[PDB]
Amino acid sequence: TNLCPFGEVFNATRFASVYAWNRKRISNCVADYSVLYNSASFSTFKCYGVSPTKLNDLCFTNVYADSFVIRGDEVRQIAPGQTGNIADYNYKLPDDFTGCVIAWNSNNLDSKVGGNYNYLYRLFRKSNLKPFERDISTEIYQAGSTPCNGVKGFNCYFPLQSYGFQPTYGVGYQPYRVVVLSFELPATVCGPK
Amino acid sequence: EVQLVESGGGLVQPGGSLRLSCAASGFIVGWNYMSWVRQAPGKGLEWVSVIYPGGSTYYADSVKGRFTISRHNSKNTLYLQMNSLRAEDTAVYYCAREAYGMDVWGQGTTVTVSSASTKGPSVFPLAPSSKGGTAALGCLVKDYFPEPVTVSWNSGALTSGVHTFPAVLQSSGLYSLSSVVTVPSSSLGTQTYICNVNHKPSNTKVDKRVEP
Amino acid sequence: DDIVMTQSPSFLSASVGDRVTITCRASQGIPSSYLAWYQQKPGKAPKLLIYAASTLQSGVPSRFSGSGSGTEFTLTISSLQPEDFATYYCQQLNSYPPYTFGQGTKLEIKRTVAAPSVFIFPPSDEQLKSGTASVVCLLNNFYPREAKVQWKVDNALQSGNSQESVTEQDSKDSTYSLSSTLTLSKADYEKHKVYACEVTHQGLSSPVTKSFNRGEC
Ligand SMILES: *[C@@H]1O[C@H](CO)[C@@H](O)[C@H](O)[C@H]1NC(C)=O
Repeated sequence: TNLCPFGEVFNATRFASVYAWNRKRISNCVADYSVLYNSASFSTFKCYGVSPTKLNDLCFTNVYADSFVIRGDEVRQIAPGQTGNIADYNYKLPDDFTGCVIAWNSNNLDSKVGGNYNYLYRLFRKSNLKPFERDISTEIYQAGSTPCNGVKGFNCYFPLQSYGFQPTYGVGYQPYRVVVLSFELPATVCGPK
Repeated sequence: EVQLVESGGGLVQPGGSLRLSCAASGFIVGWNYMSWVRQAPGKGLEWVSVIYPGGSTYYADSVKGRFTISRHNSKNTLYLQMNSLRAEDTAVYYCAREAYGMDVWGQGTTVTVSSASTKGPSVFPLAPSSKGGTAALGCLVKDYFPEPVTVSWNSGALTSGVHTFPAVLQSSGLYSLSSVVTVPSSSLGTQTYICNVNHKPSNTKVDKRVEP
Repeated sequence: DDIVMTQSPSFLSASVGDRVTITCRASQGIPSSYLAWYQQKPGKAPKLLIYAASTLQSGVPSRFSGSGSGTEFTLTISSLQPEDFATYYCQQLNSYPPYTFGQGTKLEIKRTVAAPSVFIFPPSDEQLKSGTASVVCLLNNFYPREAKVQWKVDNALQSGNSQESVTEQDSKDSTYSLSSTLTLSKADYEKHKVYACEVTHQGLSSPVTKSFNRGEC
């Protein structure tokens, strides 16, 4: 009951689509960061503002574990100062992001033959997301003067597009699970110290 | 409505600048993925640039740092600013909307980049030589700039058997074109053959008589 | 690294009512929503035919059907019609640029094999006065489009100083016509005697050479 429940986030059997990204608030526990990195089975483990190792002696008030699934090429978009569909309209890290981005290929978990249409991403949006904003709207996108009134058609599109993950895709198009750890500041989540 | 009307293309020297305008009606430019795609003479389609509804802009690798895409919200207009224009940028340029595949295109506008001055052609006779009884005769429309040049035969009276070829850009940067026509051999000694070349850009009309 | 679209064939011959398949291949397995099919007549802008690799764009005839997945996709025109003779492109929309097109496929009219008429044109005296000599070899009313023209100067196979161009398929006999210019300086032209062009085509059992000797009548 002391250790931070990082297995709940990382080892979970199903992840949210990037548009409806998941946030687990983490407070009052100790964070290993040895088990997390040193079991380096992750395709990406980048830490902005903090050394990845020599991190488990520092205390914070709470830490947020955001989790989702994107395609392989889109992992590089999960970083401060990036632009693109995922950064603009699904998940935007702040320009001064202090925390770690961890990502691993999940083709064996999230690709069905014939395509997995569960995982979606927001294709149409008028403005870019504010950092750490979550948009879960399904209202029809109005690309023209004529109002859509919730029907598809010309200038009227459904805002979310499915990844359709097939296991025969290029690795940049295979599913990739992503956990973004943000550290935020009486500090109570600490490392082993 | 629902069109995309372009303008701004023309003639510039290498290192010159243009600004292509693309006016839309039927949708909202700022609310769509708006893209620029070019096509060289005789070549295929190459994507050039894109502006997202949210603002992000992405460019083809061969235009980065020289092209900038923009939009005016009021006039509902997309823009492509082209600086340091290389000769390879010579193409028909189109603006298009991308909903799911590019569904609305524009009529296009022509961008020509060259260091050659406007020049009318010299018209030379491809006279009927030894060449069934079918003779070939034509005109070589050589060393003109810019495109194009129109060719008729016998003031338009002779149209059967005419083949006017697409121009070739030469190493000099000028264009050369051929207009041939096939006639019966017995016709060679009886009827006169004149080719008429109109080159509007340099404003030159040439009538050349072809005979063996 | 990037995705390369490759089309097959590059030229395609068929008749009205024929069934036509154009194939597009990707350098990587890609989502099928990525690619669209466009049609283009000469001197005109592309028209979107298909998107999401099978969805028929509104207003486009039913004879057009898209299919495929992974790395292979197909445009299929079920019953060819006169208005469907054009160039066709596939395109992948990558949701992160670049967007990439196929090389295109020109869909031409099938007719029976026809051999060309071959004519040699020596340089004009008017042009020779100006210090350049341009010989012109003409291939007339041939089919199919594929023909090889080889310039021969004193029986030397000439390369690099020639240029050619082809008319579109003729409106009433569906043939092609080709023109080739060999360009030389005046002095270089006067340094040789025999000027010839050699044509190889399907309708020609042997290559046909049309020649002349400079300064002869
Ligand atoms: C995930 O599960 C494996 C299998 O038991 C375990 O070895 C690993 O430590 C777990 N990771 C986390 C972060 O709990």
